[PDB]
Amino acid sequence: VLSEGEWQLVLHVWAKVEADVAGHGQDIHIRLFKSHPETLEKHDRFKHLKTEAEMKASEDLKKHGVTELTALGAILKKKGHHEAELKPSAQSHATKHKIPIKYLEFISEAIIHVLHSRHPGDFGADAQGAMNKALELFRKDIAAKYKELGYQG
Ligand code: HEM
Repeated sequence: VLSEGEWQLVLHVWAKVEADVAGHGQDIHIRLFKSHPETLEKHDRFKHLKTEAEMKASEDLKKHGVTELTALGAILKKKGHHEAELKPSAQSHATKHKIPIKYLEFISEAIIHVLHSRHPGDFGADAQGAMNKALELFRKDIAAKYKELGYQG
């Protein structure tokens, strides 16, 4: 469980993300695919994008990042009371996309990296620790749902 002050730090920097969801999402994916190229293989269409400029030019990939970050933002804003918001993504990622927990760690690391690169003044040690706690909680609850649905990845 996060403190009220930790949630405020999470939501303060998430308001900064919302000034450019699309660009944050692009940077997160580029970082994710570069640091962990195996994650690109889960995207049938995007895995054929060969350079960083091709990635930024893909409207499909840009729209996908907004879709992902909008769902994450809606989970974060429930400050842990997020079962109704989290369950549908747990379902699709367990039964259709098959995204292992390790890959959710990889993208959490990319989120942390991008937030620090774009928002250092709003992402000091305390802020980073709170965002890390919130993404850990997301992954913990995603993992429990994965199991309930029979997905051990
Ligand atoms: C913060 C973590 C993530 C969130 C919040 C998130 C959320 C979403 C949402 C809302 C969708 C669209 C609806 C759905 O199909 O469920 C989606 C689709 C998808 N996600 Fe995720 N996702 C995350 C991480 C990942 C990761 C790490 C991968 C792969 C490495 C991945 C692969 C996909 C794929 C393949 C789709 C289907 C896209 C399509 O065919 O258009 N997701 N995700």
